[PDB]
Amino acid sequence: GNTTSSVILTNYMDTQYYGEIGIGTPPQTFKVVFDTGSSNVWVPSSKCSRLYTACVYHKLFDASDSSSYKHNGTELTLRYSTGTVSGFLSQDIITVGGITVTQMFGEVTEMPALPFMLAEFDGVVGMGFIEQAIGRVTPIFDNIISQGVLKEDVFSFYYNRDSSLGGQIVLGGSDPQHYEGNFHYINLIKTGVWQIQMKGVSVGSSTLLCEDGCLALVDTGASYISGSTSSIEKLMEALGAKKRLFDYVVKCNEGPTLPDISFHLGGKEYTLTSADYVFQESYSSKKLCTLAIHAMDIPPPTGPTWALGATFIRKFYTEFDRRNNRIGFALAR
Ligand SMILES: CCCCNC(=O)[C@H](C)CC(O)[C@@H](N)C[C@H](C)COC(=O)c1cn(Cc2ccccc2)c2ccccc12
Repeated sequence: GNTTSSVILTNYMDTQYYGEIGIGTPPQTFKVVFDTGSSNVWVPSSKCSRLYTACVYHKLFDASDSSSYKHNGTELTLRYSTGTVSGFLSQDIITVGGITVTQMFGEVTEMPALPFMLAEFDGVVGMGFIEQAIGRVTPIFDNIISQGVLKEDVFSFYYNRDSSLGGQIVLGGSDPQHYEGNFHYINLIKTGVWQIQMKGVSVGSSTLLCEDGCLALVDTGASYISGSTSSIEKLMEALGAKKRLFDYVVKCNEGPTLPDISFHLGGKEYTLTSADYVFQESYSSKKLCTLAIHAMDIPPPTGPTWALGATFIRKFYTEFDRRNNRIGFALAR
């Protein structure tokens, strides 16, 4: 059909990128992460007991103030890699930058403080495929596409390096003010998942890893690059990084020395120098700069998989293509 719209997103410290949807008539503004790993939409419920302190610190959806809410009620539990939330389903109209769509979503009734006491976004909007939607709630993008409004059945991510605009999603296309050189499309390995095949991680000069072909979720709703705790440990052993429990660290003076590491995603040799993966908070002899790669064991479901999160999407503009079932990366301007 023809139209494109775009969601500007705010960037919080290169670790949280969230935009804004409005649910209801009148609209109730919510901050959300637009994440390609999940496929359901949820937001905190006014009904959340505020004995969950993530609920007494976030926007809550009040359906009694919405004229257009159509009550449904089926329980829902989203078990994400990092934490879980449960609640029930509701339906109201959600507005995703310009396009308005009736949508089934979750009003979360239970929301752990860890980690959601530290999340600057209030909800999640999944850009995944229906194969992952808990409870087969038709996901907002298959809904927008039914409007017939978009030019192209695609969406693209720009995640800025921060301090200017924080990032941008374009629904319906991709915006060449933000990428240079031209695209490199890798096809999806099955439909249902923004998943692709990866065959080789190389620390410095020589393939230490995934030499026999691994997978990679390309995950916009993840701050880091991650591999399973084995693949990560040998990468980290090699770099010389230590574990301060949730992350690996390095003595900051070494940071600007750490080898370029490269991802050989189907076709090309996508490659991050040590600016790209190290948070250079300083350049001291001793103090510790965290690295932007985490171990994360994504569960059997999809797989154990490497998740290419926001450390990678900020170096290469990601176009997610549903019409031809493939992902394409090209360089960020
Ligand atoms: C549809 C459910 C079944 C699939 N579930 C999964 O396991 C997938 C892999 C989960 C997945 O996308 C995760 N990678 C992210 C998760 C949805 C997003 O929620 C999060 O836990 C968070 C994600 N962030 C950081 C973040 C925020 C915005 C953009 C990038 C990264 C948080 C910060 C503080 C607190 C919680 C989170």
